[PDB]
Amino acid sequence: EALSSKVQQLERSIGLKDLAMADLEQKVLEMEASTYDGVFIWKISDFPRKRQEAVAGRIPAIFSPAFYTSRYGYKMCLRIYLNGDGTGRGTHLSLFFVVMKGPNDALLRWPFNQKVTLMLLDQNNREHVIDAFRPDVTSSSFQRPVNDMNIASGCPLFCPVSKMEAKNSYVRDDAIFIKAIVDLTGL
Amino acid sequence: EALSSKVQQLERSIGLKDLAMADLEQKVLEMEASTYDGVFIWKISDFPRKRQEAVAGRIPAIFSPAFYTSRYGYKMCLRIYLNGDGTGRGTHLSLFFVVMKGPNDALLRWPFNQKVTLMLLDQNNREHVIDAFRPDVTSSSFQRPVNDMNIASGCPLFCPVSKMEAKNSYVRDDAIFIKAIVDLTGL
Amino acid sequence: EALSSKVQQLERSIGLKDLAMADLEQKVLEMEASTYDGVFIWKISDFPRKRQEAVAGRIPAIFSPAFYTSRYGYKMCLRIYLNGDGTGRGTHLSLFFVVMKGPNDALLRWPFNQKVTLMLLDQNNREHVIDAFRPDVTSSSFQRPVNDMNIASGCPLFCPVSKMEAKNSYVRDDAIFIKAIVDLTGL
Amino acid sequence: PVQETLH
Amino acid sequence: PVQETLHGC
Repeated sequence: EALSSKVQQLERSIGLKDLAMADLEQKVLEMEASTYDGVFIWKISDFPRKRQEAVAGRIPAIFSPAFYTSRYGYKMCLRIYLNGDGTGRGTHLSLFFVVMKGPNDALLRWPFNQKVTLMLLDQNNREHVIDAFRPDVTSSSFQRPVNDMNIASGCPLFCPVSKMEAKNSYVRDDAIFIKAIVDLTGL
Repeated sequence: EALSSKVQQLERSIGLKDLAMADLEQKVLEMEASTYDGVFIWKISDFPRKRQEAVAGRIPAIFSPAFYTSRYGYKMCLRIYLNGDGTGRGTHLSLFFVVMKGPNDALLRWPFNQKVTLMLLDQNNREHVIDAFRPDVTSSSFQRPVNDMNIASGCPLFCPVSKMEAKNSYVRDDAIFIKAIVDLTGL
Repeated sequence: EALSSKVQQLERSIGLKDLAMADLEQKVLEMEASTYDGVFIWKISDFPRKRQEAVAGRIPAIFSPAFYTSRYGYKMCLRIYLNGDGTGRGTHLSLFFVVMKGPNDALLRWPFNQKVTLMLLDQNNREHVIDAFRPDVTSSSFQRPVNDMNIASGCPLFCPVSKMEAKNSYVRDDAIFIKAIVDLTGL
Repeated sequence: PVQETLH
Repeated sequence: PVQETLHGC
């Protein structure tokens, strides 16, 4: 009993600390993808699988790593519903912009008010899927963040499901690229 | 004895390793704060607590992460005494500049001779506490480093303890922001 | 047997964590050395020990961490034989350029066709060992990668073993610096 | 911009 | 610049 206890206790221990390893691995992961010039290219591998998980309702949307407007600027990321959200449910690829809580928010001007351009790159440089917008200053999505993330706001009808998938050049070798450009005017 | 010489040894294993993890986390935290353009914003949280540790003589000064003048430029960092050093002990906030041993020192010109500007940001962008200086070329503080760090050199009377702390806008949500700007002229 | 069994499982998960932690320390170190402007400066320490290992056949060549032409451009790295390869084996220092498989190859133009300049820095800034070239477009070394790395291509007879080693200024404090510059014209 | 439907 | 104190820390 003596050892049998001091044993399964070091195991529970061995497990708690394993959670602290997976966290640190993701923090490093987020760090490798972060940019600071307002430009971000998000590659989504295992496209087919992730589509299904969306259609099958299992996993409706995916968040992308974070990026900033400058070294100490706004922290942001994207969110995608490979099978639609709201008006584009089941018919369109929905793409959203997310204003996250940044470590420097106290130093930034609010509400967030930079033009944002969203793109679905054509892997044939022929015809990309592009759209843009200016923040709705009265929406809570662009108010100084209180939580980890604000409500995502963007293009629920960004791209017709058929357009991608099918064939074209958007999806190649089971992956797609999403590009976001945050206009830096004023910053 | 039976099989405890191993477990009581595995426990020493988990424990001697848990310390290596604290190292790594510190290195990851450091990579995440590094900049390479000579500009560095240092956020200090738990200001209240850290102020006591200074007054209570427990923790006199804190070092900040490192930053560089360029990808392969000089490595540097700041050092603050929330309760003063030298002429400003118990009256002022002492902020210093540190030239550290960088992996490319051999390729750099010495002594270090770049202007350095230091400031305590007013989280109301009203009146920032700023100060600047040009290296004392003959001072050991700016000669090619032999140790990890040279002797810190800067503003022992940077800012009156009373000015910050109290209220104002320098401290907000138990945290402050220190900024350094290294002039790159010549580099 | 019983506890003796749950004790081996415990020792297992411990060293397993120790391995993931070491794996991650490297990832960290690899991220710490990458650049995204086309310029890379590689410092090789323990030069003496590593030169010998080359002569003693044990370690013929060494790979350097990776770097890119831009945040989402080509992934590349260098390779050096401290005692020769091919035509300069045992006489010259062989330095090579490698086009690695990057996470964004699908978006890039191929074959790789960018001027590549290689240097052996003189720690006296006197006479650097410099060479340059334009990729052989019909060479497999510059086609879009299929493996982790393409066949290295470069300067087999870069710098005479004697030229360095001996003394001069290339070797100092048992370390040297190698530099690479990838022309960005057109990118 | 149009906000997402919660999730 | 004024150097930091030897003891201060």
